[PDB]
Amino acid sequence: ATQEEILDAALVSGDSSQLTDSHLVALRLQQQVERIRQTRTQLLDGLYQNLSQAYDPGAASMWVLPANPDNTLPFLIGDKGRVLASLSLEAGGRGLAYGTNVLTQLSGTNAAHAPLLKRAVQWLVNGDPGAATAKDFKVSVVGVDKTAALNGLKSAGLQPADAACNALTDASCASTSKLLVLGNGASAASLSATVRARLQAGLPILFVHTNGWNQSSTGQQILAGLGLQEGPYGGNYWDKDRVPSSRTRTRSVELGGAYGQDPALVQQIVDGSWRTDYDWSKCTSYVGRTTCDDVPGLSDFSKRVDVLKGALDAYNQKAQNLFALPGTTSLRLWLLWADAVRQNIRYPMDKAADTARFQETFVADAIVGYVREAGAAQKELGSYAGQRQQSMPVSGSEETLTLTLPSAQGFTAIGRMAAPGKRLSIRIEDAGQASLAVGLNTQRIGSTRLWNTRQYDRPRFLKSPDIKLQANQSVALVSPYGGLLQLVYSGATPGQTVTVKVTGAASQPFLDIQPGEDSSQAIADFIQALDADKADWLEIRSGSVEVHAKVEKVRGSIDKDYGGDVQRFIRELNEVFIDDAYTLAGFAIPNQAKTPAIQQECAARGWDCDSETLHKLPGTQHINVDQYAQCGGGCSGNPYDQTWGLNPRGWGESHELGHNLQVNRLKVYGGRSGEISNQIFPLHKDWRVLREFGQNLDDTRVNYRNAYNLIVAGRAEADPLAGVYKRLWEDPGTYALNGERMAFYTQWVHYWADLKNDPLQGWDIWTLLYLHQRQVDKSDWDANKAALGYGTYAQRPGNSGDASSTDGNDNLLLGLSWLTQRDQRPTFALWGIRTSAAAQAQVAAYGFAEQPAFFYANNRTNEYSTVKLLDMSQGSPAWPFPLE
Ligand SMILES: CC(=O)N[C@H]1[C@@H](OC[C@H](N)C(=O)O)O[C@H](CO)[C@H](O)[C@@H]1O[C@@H]1O[C@H](CO)[C@H](O)[C@H](O)[C@H]1O
Ligand SMILES: [Zn+2]
Repeated sequence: ATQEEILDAALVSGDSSQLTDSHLVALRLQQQVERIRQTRTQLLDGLYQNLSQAYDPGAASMWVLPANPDNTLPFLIGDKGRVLASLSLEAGGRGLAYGTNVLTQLSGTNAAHAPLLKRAVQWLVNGDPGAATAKDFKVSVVGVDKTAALNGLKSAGLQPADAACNALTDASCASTSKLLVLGNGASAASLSATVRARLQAGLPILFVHTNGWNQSSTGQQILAGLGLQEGPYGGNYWDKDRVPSSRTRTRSVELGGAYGQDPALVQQIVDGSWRTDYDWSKCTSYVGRTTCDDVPGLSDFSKRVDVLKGALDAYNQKAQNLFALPGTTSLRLWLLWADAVRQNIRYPMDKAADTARFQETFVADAIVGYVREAGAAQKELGSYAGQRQQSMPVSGSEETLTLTLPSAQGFTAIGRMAAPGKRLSIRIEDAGQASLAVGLNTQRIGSTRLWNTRQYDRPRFLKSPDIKLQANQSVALVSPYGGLLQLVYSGATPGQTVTVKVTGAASQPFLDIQPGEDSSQAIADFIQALDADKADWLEIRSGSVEVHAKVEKVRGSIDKDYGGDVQRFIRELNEVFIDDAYTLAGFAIPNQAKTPAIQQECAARGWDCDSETLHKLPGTQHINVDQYAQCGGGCSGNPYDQTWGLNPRGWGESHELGHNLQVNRLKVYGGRSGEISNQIFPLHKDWRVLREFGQNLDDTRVNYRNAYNLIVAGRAEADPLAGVYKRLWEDPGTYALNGERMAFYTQWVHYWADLKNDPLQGWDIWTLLYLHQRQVDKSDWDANKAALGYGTYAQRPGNSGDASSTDGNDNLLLGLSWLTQRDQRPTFALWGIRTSAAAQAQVAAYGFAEQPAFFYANNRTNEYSTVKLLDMSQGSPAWPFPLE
C-alpha cells in the first residue's frame, strides 16, 4: 500500500505502524489548518461587517473558550487576549456562548453590542448573519429568566415570540422552535449529550453564563455540549477584559482565524525552514547542565510547541482516544505526523550541527498520544533503551496484581511494562476511595540534556502524562517508547490495597520484597530475570524505597562494588542502606521489633513507641538510576536521581534518603541545618560499616577540629552565644560549614554512649529523639504533653523550618534534656544555639542537675574509640590530638 493509503487508514484507526512519510502528513495538515482558517474568517467577517465590536462583560463574567478547534472558534477576544464569547459549528449545528447575560445589558452597558448581536442571532436562526429573522420567530428560553431574555432580543431590533415550550427537554418543541436560549438554571438528563444532540439536529442554541465570576457545572456541561469550555477559576474578575470601540474588522477576523492555530509552524515543517542562526553563545551552564532560556527567539518557539503538547495531553490526561472522538482531524494529523517523524529519528543530535533534525524532533517529542488501540514504536531509543526493550515479549493473557499504597498520595510501581508500539489494556478494581491514574516512566525533564553539546540522545518527555482511570473501566494504551508502568494515587488510606488487571504488558526484572516475610523466592526470581537479560530497565521495591533503574548501571555497580556478587548487593541494599536508615528513625517496621535498649527506654519513659498511628513507615521515596539526572550527575527530589549506579554503602544514596527523613523540630536554626540534619543517616551507615565490614568510608566528613577552633574563638566574645553563632550558623550558604555543623550532631552520640556506658548504644539517642518528635508532632497534646517533657505548654509547639525560628532549637534542647535527664543549656550556649523563653522555663521545670558545657573531640569520623572528652565549663582546653 502507498504512504497515502496508510495515512488515510490511520486517520480512522490511529495505526501509524507503516506511516513513515512525515512530509506527506505535513502537507495534509497544511491544508486542514488552512480550511479551518478560511471557514472561520469568512464567518467572522460576515458577522462583524463594519459594526462596532464594543463588548464589556465586566469583572462579573467568565471566559468561554473553544475546546474542539476544528469546529469551534472565538467571537469576542478582549484586548488582553481573553476569549469572552465563542461560536460553535459542532456536529454541523450553530451555537454561540457568552460569559455573562448579555441579553440583560442591551439597553445599558452593552447598548453598542446590539447591532452585532442582531447579526449573530440572524446567523443562529438562518445560517446567514445578513438574513432577517421572520416576525414572531419562536424562541424557547430555558434556565434563565424568559421575559428579560425576550426583551433583550427585542432591544436588539428583533421580533421574537415566546415558543412557550422547553426545547432542551421536549423534542417536539425543539423541532418547531427557531432558537433556544440556555442559562445555568436548566434541568435535563445527560445535559452535555442532550445539548449535542439538539445542536446536531439543527436547533440553534444561544448560551449565557448566569453566575458572574463563579464557575457552573451546569454551564460547563452545556458548553461541552457545544464543543466549548468554561475558563479558569476567577473568570474576568482580575483582568476585566473587553473589546474596545476601536477594534477593527480586520484585526478580530485575523485573531479569530489564528487562535489556537500555528500555520507558521506547519509551514516551517513543510519547507524544512528551520532556524540556522540561533545564538547559542547565550546558553549557560550550571553544574554540567546546559540551558538556553536567553537565546533570542528560543522561548517563543518552545512556548508555541507547549501549546500543541498541552492540547494533546488534555486528551491523554482524561484517557480519551483521539481517533474515537469526532471533529479532531487537525490533532489527529499532528499526532500521525509526530509518529512518522519518530520512524526516522536518529541520535545523537546537536543544536548547532543538526539544526533541521534537532528542531523538528523537538516539536515531534512534544506530541505523543498514548490512548489508542494501535500505533507505532519509535525506531531508535538512543540513551534511554535499545533492542532488548523493543523485543520484550508481552502477556497475551490477562494478569492480576495486588498493590499496597503506603501513604495517602503518590505513585508506586505496578511491576509491568508497556512494550514499544504494542497495545496494552489496563483497569483497576477494589480501590475503595482512592483516586487513580496510570502513567509511564519516572524520568524528570532535565534528564534529557538536549542543550548539552551532542546530547539530544533520547526523547524529551519519557515520562507520560498521568492518565486518569475509573473504577472498573478499561483503558487501551500504546507507547512509542515502552515504559515502566506506575499507579498514581491520591485520597487513599495508608495500608490499603488496589487490584490491577493488565493484558498485553511485558515483565521487566522486578524485585518485590514482601514486608516482614521471607523473600527468598522473590530474590532468586529476580536474579533469574536479570540473568535472562531481556530488559533495558528494572525496578526494585523494598520497604518505603522504590528504585527505577537502567539495567546496565545496576550491573556496573554489582561488578565494581560487589565483584558480581548479586546476593550480597541485594542483602546490603535491604539491610545496610534501607533498613539502616528507617531503623535509625524509629519507624514501625513489620515483623521487626525495636532493640532492647530502645524498648526499655520507651518503657521507662512510658511512651508509645510502636503504634502505626504515630510511627508508620512514611510515603515511598523513589530513586532513579540512569545515564542522566535532572541536575548535575545527581539531583535531590522524589525521585532523587543518580548517574553513577547504585551502591548500598554509598554516601549519596543515604544523604538523599536522609532528606526525605528530615523533620523541622530536629534542625538547628532551620535551613542552616538543611544539609546537616540529614547527615545522621550516612554517618550512621559508615560507622556501622567500619565495625561490621572494615571499609573506612568518608572518614573526614565530621570536622571536630575546626568546629572547636570556631567555638573557642566565638566564646571569648562579650556575648559568647552570639560569638559562636556568628562563626558557625550565621553563614546562609547552602553547604556552608557543613563538616563543622555536623560535629554538633555527633556530640550527642558520644554523650549517650558514655551515659549508657556502651559504645554500641550511642546512636540510639537520635532514634529516641525521632520517636519523641513524632509524639510531639501528632499525639493528642493535652493527653501526652506531660510524658514528653512539655507540661508547661498550653499548645503544641510550632514546626517552622525558618532560620530565624527557635522551633528546632527549642525541641532539641527539650528532647535532649528530657532524655538525658540533665539541663543541657550550657552545651547549647557553647554551640551558639539560642532558645525561646518558654523552652528555657520548661527545662528549669524538669529540675535536673545542670550538665556543664562539654565537647567531644576526635581526629576521625567513623572510629569512636579515640574520642576524647573536654570539660569546657572552666575555660577552653588545648585541642587534644597532635598536628600536623
Ligand atoms: C553535603 C554533602 O554531604 N554533599 C555530598 C552529596 O551531595 C548531593 C548533591 N550532589 C548535592 O546536593 O550537591 O552527595 C554527593 C554525591 O554522592 C557528594 O558526596 C557530596 O559531597 C561533595 O562531593 C563533591 C564531589 O562531587 C565535592 O567534593 C564536595 O566538596 C563534597 O562536599
Ligand atoms: Zn543534600
